[PDB]
Amino acid sequence: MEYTTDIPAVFTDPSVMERYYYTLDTSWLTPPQLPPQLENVILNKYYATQDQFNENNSGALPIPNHVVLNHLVTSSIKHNTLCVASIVRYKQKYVTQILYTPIE
Amino acid sequence: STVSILPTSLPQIHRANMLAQGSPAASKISPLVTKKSKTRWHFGIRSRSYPLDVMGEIYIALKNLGAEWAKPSEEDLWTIKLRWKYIPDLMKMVIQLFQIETNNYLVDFKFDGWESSTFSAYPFLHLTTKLIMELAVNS
Amino acid sequence: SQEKVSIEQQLAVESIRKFLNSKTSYDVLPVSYRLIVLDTSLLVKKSLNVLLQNSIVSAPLWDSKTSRFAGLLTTTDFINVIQYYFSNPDKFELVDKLQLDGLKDIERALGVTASIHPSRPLFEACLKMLESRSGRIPLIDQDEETHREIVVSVLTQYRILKFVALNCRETHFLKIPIGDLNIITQDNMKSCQMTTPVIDVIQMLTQGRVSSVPIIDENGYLINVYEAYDVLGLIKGGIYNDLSLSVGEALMRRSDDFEGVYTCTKNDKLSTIMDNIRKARVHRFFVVDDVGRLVGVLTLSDILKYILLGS
Ligand SMILES: Nc1ncnc2c1ncn2[C@@H]1O[C@H](COP(=O)(O)OP(=O)(O)O)[C@@H](O)[C@H]1O
Repeated sequence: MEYTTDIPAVFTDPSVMERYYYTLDTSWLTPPQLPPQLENVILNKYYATQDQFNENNSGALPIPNHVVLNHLVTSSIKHNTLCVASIVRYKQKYVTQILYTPIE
Repeated sequence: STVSILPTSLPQIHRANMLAQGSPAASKISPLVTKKSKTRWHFGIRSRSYPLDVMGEIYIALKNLGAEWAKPSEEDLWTIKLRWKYIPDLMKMVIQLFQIETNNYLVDFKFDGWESSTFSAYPFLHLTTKLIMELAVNS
Repeated sequence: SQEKVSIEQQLAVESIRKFLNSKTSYDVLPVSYRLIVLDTSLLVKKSLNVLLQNSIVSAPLWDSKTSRFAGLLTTTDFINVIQYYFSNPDKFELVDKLQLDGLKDIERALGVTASIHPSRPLFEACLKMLESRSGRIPLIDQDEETHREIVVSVLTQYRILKFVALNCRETHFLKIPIGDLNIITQDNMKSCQMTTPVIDVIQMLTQGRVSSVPIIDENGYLINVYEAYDVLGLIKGGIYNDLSLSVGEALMRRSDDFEGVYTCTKNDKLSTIMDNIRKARVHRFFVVDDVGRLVGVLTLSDILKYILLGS
């Protein structure tokens, strides 16, 4: 692949997308629907199942869906601090790597 | 078994004994209360702006931060295949736009390796923090 | 009877040692778990909140400028900054401004770290913890693409002893009274009274290099304990006046969910001790006599050393 710092014309020039919309003969022109695996209910259930095991001895530690691995996890800025995470594989185990960074 | 919890070590009994002694601190100094509030986590970030608008802002932020990206074809317009500097030195990311609802969009960020089982997401986490902030500043 | 108790203790320990030799640090890791890391530019006060909010006493630090890990934030870091701030009350306006990297600078300036690979035997992880005289050890590996060393997790003496207890029923056969094992530390106990200023107790923590100071009364009866961990609640509120309180008063800051001090006697057995470690987060057992007078302390390092090396 070739790489450059030129923002694709489709996002800077109204003529490009117009061209696509007029030369129709469909889903390309709209971004895809959110996959079920990326919904927050599933992500926070995963978090709660870990908490239920470690604090209440209920159930068993959850295995994350492989499709969400290496994806950015975020939360609301609190006290000028951004907390981001990514669920990543370590050998056969799964670490949610969490970073606290100051912002402004 | 003669293994026990020392009753005088419990805060309720310690406070009560200090009160009985007459010490002023017993009434005045309150236990630490840590409000362990449950955070709602999400993948990526949400925007109410529309696809071309959102994609434009990301590319803009990407450009100012010093990233480079591949040319997207007509079949993958809502996917940014980017590379970023920060021994393999160039970090690869895939940014993907999704539609949640009619007026609601989710920006997805994915670590995709390095270019010239066991890995740290922290460099990726830090750069995305830069990117998210740059996106906030521009709005 | 005595010979039976003895050989059974010997069989149990030899079995536990084989277990420790056969498992790795990687094995102790839960199948899915979270790792909280703090950027070195984060404020100390905010970092303290992150610890307390997330129910942890430690976190690896990340230097974003150099893409390298920069050691661990622990209660010791907070102990050291308290003594600095107390001896220099003029600097108190800078608490609000102090960043984690700044904190590490202050400690380095005042002249005030072990690691292991997950693949190495758990036995070796325990030895290294005893050698470093710490209750925790970072698990380190190399990033497979960048070859930068990375923190996979941090293991504690507690987690290892609990891991042993959860997997080895042999612990039940450790029936020799601990007083017959010469594993209790009885000599030169650092202790205090309720009227001891808390700053002096905090000094004892650093000077003695212990995690806790037992509080006794005039007759030697054990009443309470002040722990390194307690210093975190001391800072959280209002550093200014809290540092000047007596230990009795500073203890009023303890959260109501404080689990309590654990005690035992010399007639107690490691089987019991291990059952307690299994069911609860206990970090030490203060040894008292028949009437509740302090005679010593049995810590996780004392228990681990016995298991690894004997009496
Ligand atoms: N208050 C104290 N006075 C004297 N010795 C102590 C005290 N507390 C702990 N010790 C001993 O010092 C060593 C290390 O103590 P500590 O740091 O509290 O335990 P650990 O290293 O297991 O966390 C152990 O041998 C323990 O028995």
